[PDB]
Amino acid sequence: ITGTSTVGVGRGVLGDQKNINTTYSTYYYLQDNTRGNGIFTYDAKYRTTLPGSLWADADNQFFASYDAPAVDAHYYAGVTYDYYKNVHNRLSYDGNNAAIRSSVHYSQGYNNAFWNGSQMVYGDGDGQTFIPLSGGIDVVAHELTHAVTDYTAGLIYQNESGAINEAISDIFGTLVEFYANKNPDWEIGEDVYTPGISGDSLRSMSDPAKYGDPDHYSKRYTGTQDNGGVHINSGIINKAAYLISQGGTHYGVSVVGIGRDKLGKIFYRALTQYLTPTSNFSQLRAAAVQSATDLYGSTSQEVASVKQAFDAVGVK
Ligand SMILES: [Ca+2]
Ligand SMILES: [Ca+2]
Ligand SMILES: [Ca+2]
Ligand SMILES: [Ca+2]
Ligand SMILES: [Zn+2]
Repeated sequence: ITGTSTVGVGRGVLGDQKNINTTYSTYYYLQDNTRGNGIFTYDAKYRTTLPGSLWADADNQFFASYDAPAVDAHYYAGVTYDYYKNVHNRLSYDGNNAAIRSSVHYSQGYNNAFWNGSQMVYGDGDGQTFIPLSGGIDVVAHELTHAVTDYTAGLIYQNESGAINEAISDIFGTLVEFYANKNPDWEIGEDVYTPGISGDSLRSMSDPAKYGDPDHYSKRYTGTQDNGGVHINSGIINKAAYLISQGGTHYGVSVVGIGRDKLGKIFYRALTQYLTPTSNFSQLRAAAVQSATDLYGSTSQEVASVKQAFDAVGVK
């Protein structure tokens, strides 16, 4: 909408106060004009028709319980935009400052979040498996990263390419979580998963097997559920990425860690310059090796560590 840029204040899903960029024209809207061609947050009103209504508020204060998922979807989309722009010189998900749109309060008891081809969508959860999913910065960044993938490598959402797609979203979700630097970890979704159980998460990148996901290619899932295991086999790539950054010895194979920033540079380059819609795990290894070679040189520690990490998870 046409209006003037304003700054509201509210509380997120976890009760924390934050400022949000809004737009005033009769109402205050969740429209942040400070980033690209805008970040826009919508109310789906417990229904499934999208996007719903651009979020309107009378007073620019967002402290109601109903407001909290919108506050966080809007704010964490801003953090994710900043990560891609400041760290990777990428302007929004398309590279040309496309408007970023999110809807919250999708459906009833909805234990998921997704990119629908055009926008991000967040359930409120059922209060048992999830609370409103936009409360996780890693979740928001995971969703926006699906849009980045779709505009770049275009990894098909099934089997190995789909598990790479998933892992890319978990990797960058985690790197955005570290960028914001509030309680960062290598776990996925811990802030919004299972409010009645402390210390767990939806997935772990550091130890995928803690939640039954494979940490070695020899343990990959080969069935048809979950689009051929895209949220399962992602553990093999998540573990490789964790090892590249943090190091470790895994199934007897030692990896020298190179840190998060270099992990992000290598995987961003692989995603945007080498991966294709049909890339498999072996082709990801080759893309990551080539990306590290471009950035750091063929004789570099960074190249050697990429090879060690893929060796450790059984991907040649
Ligand atoms: Ca208000
Ligand atoms: Ca965390
Ligand atoms: Ca996390
Ligand atoms: Ca929990
Ligand atoms: Zn995903």
